[PDB]
Amino acid sequence: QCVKLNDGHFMPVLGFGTYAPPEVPRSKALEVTKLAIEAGFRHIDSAHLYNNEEQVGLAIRSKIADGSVKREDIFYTSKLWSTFHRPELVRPALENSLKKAQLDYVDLYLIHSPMSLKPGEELSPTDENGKVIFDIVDLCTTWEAMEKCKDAGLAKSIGVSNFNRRQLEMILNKPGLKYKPVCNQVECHPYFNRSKLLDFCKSKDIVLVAYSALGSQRDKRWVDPNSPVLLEDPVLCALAKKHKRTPALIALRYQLQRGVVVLAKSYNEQRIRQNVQVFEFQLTAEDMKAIDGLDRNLHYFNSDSFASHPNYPYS
Ligand SMILES: NC(=O)c1ccc[n+]([C@@H]2O[C@H](COP(=O)([O-])OP(=O)(O)OC[C@H]3O[C@@H](n4cnc5c(N)ncnc54)[C@H](OP(=O)(O)O)[C@@H]3O)[C@@H](O)[C@H]2O)c1
Ligand SMILES: O=C(O)c1cccc(Nc2ccc(C(F)(F)F)cc2)c1
Repeated sequence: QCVKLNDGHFMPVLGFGTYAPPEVPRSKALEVTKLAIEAGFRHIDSAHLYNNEEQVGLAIRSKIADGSVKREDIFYTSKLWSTFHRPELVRPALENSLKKAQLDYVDLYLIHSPMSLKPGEELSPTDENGKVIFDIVDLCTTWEAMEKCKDAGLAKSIGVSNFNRRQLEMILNKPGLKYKPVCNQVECHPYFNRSKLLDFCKSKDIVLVAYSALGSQRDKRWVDPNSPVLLEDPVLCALAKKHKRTPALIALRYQLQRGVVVLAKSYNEQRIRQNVQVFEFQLTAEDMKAIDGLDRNLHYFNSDSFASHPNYPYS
């Protein structure tokens, strides 16, 4: 149940999303990651921004220890945050992630966002007016530092996240390119199916990875309350009675049947165990056709703050 990445490695088409708001106890990330694995999840998705790589990496040591899994069975992903885009900060940032999670290597290291921010440790640099500070960085140099990380062995694979077609091409069409990005993790759901972006990636043998596939966690910090609730859509709810599953299962299945590796975030035991049931049924071609027409180019992560960035993925 994996896809072959363009570098020879295999990615499990079902990933577990480990992000949770700060007000949530960090101990939960540890617990739920154990649950997730016990449920069947082998693909695990993290980042330095999440502030949970210590607990996630811990939960993996636990499952390898008790004999539930070996390291070669677990697909672990981390992300270089926007404040470490400068070439000299890439590897040290990676090693930092590797340390917290106490791992030798990460199966996948991505560029979290193309929107570079002020170099430093603070993850949200703000001027004296409380405005987020940007930084100008040639993302092609950042990718070079990522390629050195794959050769250095610290990362089995490298890809991008929140990259639009343009920025993506800047990589592919970059001189002396050693490794194409294996994938591009972006927001993707029936209200925002990235039909066109997905098409482009496939021609380049790159894998679109979908986040917010279940409508997002709807944080009050980026998500507008007046936006539609994905898992309450008439078409999805109706198809759910048809196949006698759940709207979340329909959303996830939708992604699988069209060549998209999809992430599912859940800190609830029974909703984690339910999410793996995505492999137990299949929507019809007409169902796929019906869902394909749910797109309203609606991305839940809506910060007009970043819109002012020259690398703002959307335009
Ligand atoms: N690259 C990026 O910029 C980026 C941005 C956002 C997210 N991501 C990644 O994508 C992962 C998931 O995306 P997401 O953060 O928006 O979470 P999500 O996949 O969109 O799902 C969000 C909500 O869905 C609920 N849910 C999950 N399974 C369900 C089920 N079977 N039935 C009903 N409800 C269910 C969860 O509630 P409960 O938890 O209470 O079950 C969760 O709060 C994240 O963990 C993160 O790793 C990446
Ligand atoms: O990964 C998480 O779970 C996560 C959680 C909180 C915030 C972000 N930040 C973010 C930054 C830029 C973009 C984008 F896409 F606009 F560039 C989208 C999200 C990601």
